Amino acid sequence: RKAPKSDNVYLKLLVKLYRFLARRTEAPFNKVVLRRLFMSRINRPPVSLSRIARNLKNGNEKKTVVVVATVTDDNRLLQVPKMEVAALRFTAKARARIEAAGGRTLTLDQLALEKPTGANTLLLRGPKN
Amino acid sequence: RPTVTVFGADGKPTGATEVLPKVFSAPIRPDIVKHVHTGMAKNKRQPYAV
Amino acid sequence: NKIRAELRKAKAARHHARMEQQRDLLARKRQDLDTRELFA
Amino acid sequence: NDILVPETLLKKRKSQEKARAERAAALEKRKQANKEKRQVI
Amino acid sequence: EKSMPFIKHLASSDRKVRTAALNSLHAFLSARQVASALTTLDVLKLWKGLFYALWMCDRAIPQQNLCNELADLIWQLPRESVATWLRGFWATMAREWTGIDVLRMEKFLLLVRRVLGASFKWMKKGAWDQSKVDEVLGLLAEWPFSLAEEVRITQSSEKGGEIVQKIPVGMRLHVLDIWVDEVERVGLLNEDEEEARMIVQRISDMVDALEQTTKSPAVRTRSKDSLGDDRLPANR
Amino acid sequence: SDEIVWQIINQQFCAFKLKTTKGQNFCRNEYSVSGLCNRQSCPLANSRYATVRQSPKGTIYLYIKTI
Amino acid sequence: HFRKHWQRRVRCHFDQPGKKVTRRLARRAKAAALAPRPVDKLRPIVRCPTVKYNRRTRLGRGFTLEELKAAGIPRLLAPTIGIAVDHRRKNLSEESLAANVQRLKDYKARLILFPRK
Amino acid sequence: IKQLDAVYESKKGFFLPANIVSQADLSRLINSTEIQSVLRAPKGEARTKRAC
RNA sequence: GGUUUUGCGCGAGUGUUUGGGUGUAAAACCCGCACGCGUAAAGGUGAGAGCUUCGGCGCAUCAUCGACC
Ligand SMILES: [Zn+2]
Repeated sequence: RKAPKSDNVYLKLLVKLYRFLARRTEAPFNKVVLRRLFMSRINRPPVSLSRIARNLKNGNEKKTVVVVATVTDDNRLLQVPKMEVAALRFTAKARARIEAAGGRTLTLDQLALEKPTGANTLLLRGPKN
Repeated sequence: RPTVTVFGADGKPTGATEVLPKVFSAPIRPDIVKHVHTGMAKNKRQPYAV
Repeated sequence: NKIRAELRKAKAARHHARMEQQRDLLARKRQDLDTRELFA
Repeated sequence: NDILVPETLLKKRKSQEKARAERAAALEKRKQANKEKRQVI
Repeated sequence: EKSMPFIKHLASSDRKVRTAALNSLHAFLSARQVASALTTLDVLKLWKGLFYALWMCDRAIPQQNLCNELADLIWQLPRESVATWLRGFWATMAREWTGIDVLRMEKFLLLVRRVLGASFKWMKKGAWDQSKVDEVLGLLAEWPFSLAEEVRITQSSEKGGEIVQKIPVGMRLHVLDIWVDEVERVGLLNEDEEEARMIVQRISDMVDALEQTTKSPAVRTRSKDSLGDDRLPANR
Repeated sequence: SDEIVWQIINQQFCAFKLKTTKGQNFCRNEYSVSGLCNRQSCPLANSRYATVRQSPKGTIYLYIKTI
Repeated sequence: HFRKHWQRRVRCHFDQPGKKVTRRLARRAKAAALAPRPVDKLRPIVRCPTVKYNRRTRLGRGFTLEELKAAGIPRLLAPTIGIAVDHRRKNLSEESLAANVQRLKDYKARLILFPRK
Repeated sequence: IKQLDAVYESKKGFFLPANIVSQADLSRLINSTEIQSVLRAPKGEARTKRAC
């Protein structure tokens, strides 16, 4: 669209960055990330550690998980695998459990610098309603 | 920047420095500040009625 | 009166489960090359 | 005591020289295509 | 460990105080008995101090002179710790690559160029020391031209911790841009010596192995451009 | 944080801003090289800046600001 | 639920901080009157009645006469030295007796009793 | 300053918030070798010349 | 007092302000136990955004065949 509804200035910074990327690269990943950055909070539901742990199963354990939402901790998950996740926000228990398992935590600008086009990324959405 | 210099009573630096706290590297969010200031400026209000 | 007793026990069991859940959270939360240690 | 050219400016100048060479080549090919197009029409 | 009171003065707001602290670190490293027992943590702390010393330098000519002198710090160390010193430099640059702003980034690119040039100059003594060349080429094989994305620093022990550091992509791209310039400046590109040709071929083979087995399109394109330089013996 | 201070200055409040009803905003800052409030001319939101000012003696100086 | 004349019975609480100041000044007045003494009396530990709150304990009204006799504190001296007495409560078990007796000897271990004159 | 270091660890239920952006310098993010390398060639200029 | 949507903080938790402490005193700052609300008490196949070492991997969601109470 024309403007994000968010008043977070850093969100608008991410929107400017991914507008530039979507314009100057032929990568559908950047366009999808920009579209999800424009979207509202109810349309960006929280993604739990267990849902990522399920999706990191076949050959995606070496891929970088990208979540345009907040990753939340799941108490049902007893063992957290090693994971490189790039998300808007992390809850304190989720970030602590990811880093305690040898994994890593990323923001979207570090993703845009390390992976400008989204090569070998795993885009994950949270459950609707 | 890790350290901030300490100044004396004459305005010249003493030579000692202090470590800058983490709270100076906090996010600067004018929307949160606007919301909380709008709420907090109303809390010393005396009621009026006819 | 037996029905009433098991409803009261269900309410008490819910309350005890809530306190056990609070206790579980506290336990989970408890489970030199730095700026403020090198430049101090 | 000479101020050196900054490194990102060196990278930018190299990319600009490459883009200028590609632009000149594309202009020459498009001129040739224009001449053959005029004859065929 | 080591009594280093000049580290906190390297990040001060006074250029004279920072110069005195830099001279203190100069005198610290010239002492052979103290600089012989240099572990990884000491050179990491020293390079953090040097990072902030360059970070607070203001004008262009002072920045160039400071980068030159931090590069020339290699010549005042015992042989047994030069590799650890350079590994500490590369670890600091890998830790703090994405945190630098766009105005202070340029002097740090210059610092990387000058340190790489001084490391290539250090290999001179066949006219080249094979042990020194092997150390420099291994350090080039592990931080900038690595086939692995991560580096393990120190050992998992009851006393020392583990530092697991990623290699940022921008450091790889900058080293790919500058390595041909550095080896031309210090003189590996002469056409008569066999040993210099072997060193150049080893570095070019490292770049090629980076090109074939990478997942970054930026690294692939930049290494293709780096191997296509007209100063290389293959493309000549 | 040049962009963040620019957003705070431009979208919320700046003490050096003169808002006119004629299609242009002005910058009251003395070190502004053009007295206009826009992104490139801001002396505060640009860390590296340069201006030209004249002293009461009549001598004209160039002022340079670094990060 | 506004069927009745609720306008004549709206209670606002603009005097909440003023009443807090009044309560703190009342505690200060109690401190001024009882200068070395605490402003509160000692109260026993009791178990909450129902099955829902049986697990937790709270403060009671006053110590049982058996608890005071077992702790070595006479009944008539106890209200004059800061201990609350409740003649209605019974112990009913050897576990509340021991707990409140321990509380009373802990109070006795940390008490500075002054002579009458 | 020393107690400013101290009292932000003493607030219960609050930790210092993590930003959603690591590097807030957008010119460092866009004008960097990391992004400029994968960028396709520009499709125009800032000002477009009028064709007809 | 209900309900829908936009922003924000925290997030399987959340809500300091009944009250206590504190104060430069109706402000601001802090929180001991409760309490309200909520959570607790991974299957196949086919589409499918996106990624790809070009072999494939496949979000959310839907259809269909199954599993448990
Ligand atoms: Zn302005």
